[PDB]
Amino acid sequence: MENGYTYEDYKNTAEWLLSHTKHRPQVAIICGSGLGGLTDKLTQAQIFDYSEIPNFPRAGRLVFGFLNGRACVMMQGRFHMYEGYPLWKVTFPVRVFHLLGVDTLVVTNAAGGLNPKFEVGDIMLIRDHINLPGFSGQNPLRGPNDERFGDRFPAMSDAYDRTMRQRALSTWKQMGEQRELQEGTYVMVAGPSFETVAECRVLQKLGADAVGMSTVPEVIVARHCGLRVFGFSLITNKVIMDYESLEKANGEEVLAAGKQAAQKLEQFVSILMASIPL
Amino acid sequence: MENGYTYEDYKNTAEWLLSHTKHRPQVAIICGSGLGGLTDKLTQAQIFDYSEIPNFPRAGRLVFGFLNGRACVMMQGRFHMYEGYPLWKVTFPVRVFHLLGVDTLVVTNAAGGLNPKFEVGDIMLIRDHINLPGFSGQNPLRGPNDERFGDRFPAMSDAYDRTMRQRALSTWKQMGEQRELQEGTYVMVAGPSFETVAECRVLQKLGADAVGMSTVPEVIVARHCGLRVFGFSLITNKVIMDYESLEKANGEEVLAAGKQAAQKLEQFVSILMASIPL
Amino acid sequence: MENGYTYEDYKNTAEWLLSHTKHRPQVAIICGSGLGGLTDKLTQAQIFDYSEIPNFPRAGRLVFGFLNGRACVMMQGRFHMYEGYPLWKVTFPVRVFHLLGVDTLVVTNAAGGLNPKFEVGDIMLIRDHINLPGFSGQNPLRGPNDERFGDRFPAMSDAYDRTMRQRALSTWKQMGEQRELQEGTYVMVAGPSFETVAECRVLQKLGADAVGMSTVPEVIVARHCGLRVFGFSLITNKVIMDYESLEKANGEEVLAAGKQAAQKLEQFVSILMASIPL
Ligand SMILES: O=c1[nH]cnc2c([C@@H]3N[C@H](CO)[C@@H](O)[C@H]3O)c[nH]c12
Ligand SMILES: O=c1[nH]cnc2c([C@@H]3N[C@H](CO)[C@@H](O)[C@H]3O)c[nH]c12
Ligand SMILES: O=c1[nH]cnc2c([C@@H]3N[C@H](CO)[C@@H](O)[C@H]3O)c[nH]c12
Repeated sequence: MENGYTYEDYKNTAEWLLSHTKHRPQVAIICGSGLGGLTDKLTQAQIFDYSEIPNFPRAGRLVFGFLNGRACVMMQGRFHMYEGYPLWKVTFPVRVFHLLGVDTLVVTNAAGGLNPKFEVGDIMLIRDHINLPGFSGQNPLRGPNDERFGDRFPAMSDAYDRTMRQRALSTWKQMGEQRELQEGTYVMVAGPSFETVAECRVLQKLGADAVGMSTVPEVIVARHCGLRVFGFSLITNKVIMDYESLEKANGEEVLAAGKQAAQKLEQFVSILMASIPL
Repeated sequence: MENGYTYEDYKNTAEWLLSHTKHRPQVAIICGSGLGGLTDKLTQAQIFDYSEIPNFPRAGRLVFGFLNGRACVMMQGRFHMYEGYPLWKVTFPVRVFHLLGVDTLVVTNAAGGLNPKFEVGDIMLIRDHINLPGFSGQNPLRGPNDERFGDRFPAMSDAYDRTMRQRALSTWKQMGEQRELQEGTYVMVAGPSFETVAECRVLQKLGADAVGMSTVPEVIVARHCGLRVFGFSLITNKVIMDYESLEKANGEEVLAAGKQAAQKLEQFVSILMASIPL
Repeated sequence: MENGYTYEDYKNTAEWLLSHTKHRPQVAIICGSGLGGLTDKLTQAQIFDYSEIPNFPRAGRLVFGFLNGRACVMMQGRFHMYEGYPLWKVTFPVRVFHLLGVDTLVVTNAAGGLNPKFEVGDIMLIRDHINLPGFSGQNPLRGPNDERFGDRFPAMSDAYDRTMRQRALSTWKQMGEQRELQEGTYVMVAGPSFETVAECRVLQKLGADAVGMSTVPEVIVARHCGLRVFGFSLITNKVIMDYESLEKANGEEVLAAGKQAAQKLEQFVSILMASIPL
C-alpha cells in the first residue's frame, strides 16, 4: 500500500485555498452531520464545495468564517472508512488544514453509549480512544512517513489536550446544566453495520464508553502533525447490551437525535472558541 | 476500495439461473464441506458448477432441489477470506439468492469449541456473533451502499432469528438426545492459521463460545437484504486453552470430524425444514 | 488479494544466493535494528545488500557467517507492515531462508512492557503471541496455499519451541544475572503510532506482556514451513498505563535503549548458538 497524495498535492490544495479566500483559519472543526447546523453561527461565511477543491476526496463543503472570535474552517460532511475510502483519503483534509495555518482541531461525532450511566442526549468529552482498526493495520499513517508532517512513531497517549479538556469542564459548569459533561473513551469500529449484543459486550469489556465509525483517524493525523485536538460525542443511542430488549439501533434515531441535544452541542462548541488561546 | 459487482451483475446471475432451472428456491443453505453429504437428502437435485455460473467467484457447485418439503438451494463449498477473496466475493452468492427469491438462509460451519463445556461432536446453535474482521474494516458492506439491497447502517443485534432458534430447540427435544443442543456466540477470525493458546484465551475472554473462519460475512449480507437467518456450528475440536497439553488442532480432525456427529447435523437440518414457514 | 511471488521467485532468490556465497546457513537470525551490532561477533562475514538480491523487497543487508560454531544468516533491518508492505513481502526472506537450507529462526525485537513487573532493559523470552492483525485478515498466509511450503491450516499453539525455551532459561542461569530472564506473550499491533493509555489497558486485559509492531508474521511463516523458532523482546519502554503520568514513548528511547541491555542481548544470542542442535 501507498498513500495516493504527495507532499505537493497537499501543498497545492492549501495554496489554492489560501488564494481563493482571504480567511486564514486557526481552528478546524470537523462536525458530524446532523450535529452541525453550526454553520449559521459563523459570520463572514465563505463556502467551497469539496468538488471545486483540487484533490479533495470524492454534497460536501468546506465553510470558512468566524466562530465567537476565532477564525474557523468547518468540514461539513466527512469521509468514512465504511464508504470505501482508504484512511489516507479520509484524513486528507486534516493535512490540508495544517498547511492552511490551523493549529487546533475540534472533532465531534455521534456515537452509541456503551457506559450504562450515559443517556441519549449526553455530550461525552473525549478523554481517550481505542483505535481498533489501527491494531490491524488501518492506521492513516501506514506507509513511508513524511517528516515535513511529523515523526515516524508519534505518540497518542496525550492525543486529547488536557488543557482544553479542563476548559471544557469549566465552560460546561459555566451554565450549571441539567446533566453534566460526560467523559470517557471513544472506540472506533469500522462499520457500516451496527454492533451485535455480543460485540457491545466486547467493547464494554475493553473499557470503552462510546462507539462510532469515525474521528480516530483524523485525530491521529492531527497529532502526527502537531495540532491540538479536542472533541465530543453526542450519545445518540444506548447500545443494546442484553437479549430480551427488542429495540434496535437505526440511522434514523442517530440523525433525528439532533433536537435540543444537538443545539446544546452547537452552542457549547461556539462558547468553547473563547477558551482556545490565540 | 470498491465492490467489483454492480447491481446488474447480480441481477444477471439470478436471471441466468432462473432460466436454466425450473426450481424456485425459498431456503438457501450454506454448508461446511465435510458437514454436507446433505445433497442426497434433496430430491429433484439439479446441479450447477460455480464455473458455469455468470460471475460466480473463482470443484464448487450450486445444488437446487427439495429438502423435506421446502424448495432449497445448497452451496456446496464456500469462499473464505483466507483464500484471498475480498468479502464482496465471499458473499456474492448471498445477494444472488435474495434475487432468486430465497427468504431464509441457513448457515453451518465447523468451529473450535472455546466454551469448556462443549465436546467434540456438539452442535452449537448460533445465538450471536463477534465479527472481529468487521471491527477493522473487513465488513462485506464496505463501500457505497445499494438501497435496492438494503440500508446504509443495518442492525445485527437480532441477526439470528429468535423464532427459528426456538423452533430449533423444540425440534432437538423432538428426539430427546444424548447431548443437548448447545447455544452461544460464534467469533469469526480470518485464519488460515489456528489460534495460539494466548489467542484462545483472548477469545474466551471476549465471550465467544466457538471460533471459525467463515459465516459471519454471509450472515451480515443476508440480514442487510432482509433474509431470515439461522445457523449452527459443529464443534470439531476443543481449542487448546493451556500450555502442558501437547495435542494440536489440524485440518485433518476438522475434516474427519464428519462421522455420526455430521450425519446427526444433516438430519437435524433436514427436519428443521418443516419449521420454516412457507 | 494475492501474494506477488511465485514458488519460483523464492527458488530463484535462494539459488542466486547459494551461488554467490559458499556459506550454507543453518540458523536465520532476524534482529531489531539497535539490538544488532551482533554483526561483528560473526566471522567469515559476507554481506549482501538487499538491493542486489533478486526479488528482495524494496540500507538493508543480509550478512552470512559463523556465530559461536553455527552457520548463520542475519537480516540486518527488517520490513514492517507500517511501512506499507503487504505481509507477503514482510515475510519473503523467511521463505527464502527455508530454501537456503536454514532450520531454525531466531527473532528479536524491541517492545513496550505491558506487564507491570518488567523493567526497561529486561529481555523477555517469547512464550506465545497474540496476532491481532491476523484476527482481521492480515495474516501472511492469506491467499492460495503452496503445499511445497506447508499446510493450508498450520498450527501456532506450539510456535515457540519448548526445548529452546528451556535451553534459554538454562543458559541465562549459566551466568546468574542481576535480573532474571523474563517470559510471556508478545502482542503484535500494526502501528506506526504508539498506543493510547486506553489501548495499553486493552492489551494488558488481553493477557499480553509486551507489545510491538513486528515478528509475528515471520514466526507464522517460519512455522508454516517447518522451521524451529524462538525469540526475545528487549523491553525498551514501560508503556504508559494511567493518566497522571506525563512521560511519553518515543522512537528515540527505543533506539537509545541499546546500551548494556542491548550488548547483554547480543551476547545472550551468541551463547545460545551452542544450544541449537546440529
Ligand atoms: O451504536 C453505534 N455504533 C457505531 N456507530 C454509531 C454512530 C455513528 N452514526 C452514524 C450511523 O448512524 C455513523 O456514521 C457512526 O459514526 C451512531 N451510533 C452508533
Ligand atoms: O479451532 C478452529 N479455529 C478456527 N477455525 C476453525 C475451523 C473451521 N474449519 C476449517 C479449518 O479446518 C476452516 O475453514 C474454519 O472455518 C475448525 N476449527 C477451527
Ligand atoms: O510501546 C511500543 N508499542 C509498539 N511498538 C513498540 C516498539 C518497537 N520499536 C519500533 C518503534 O520505536 C517499532 O518498529 C516497534 O516494533 C518499541 N516500543 C513499542
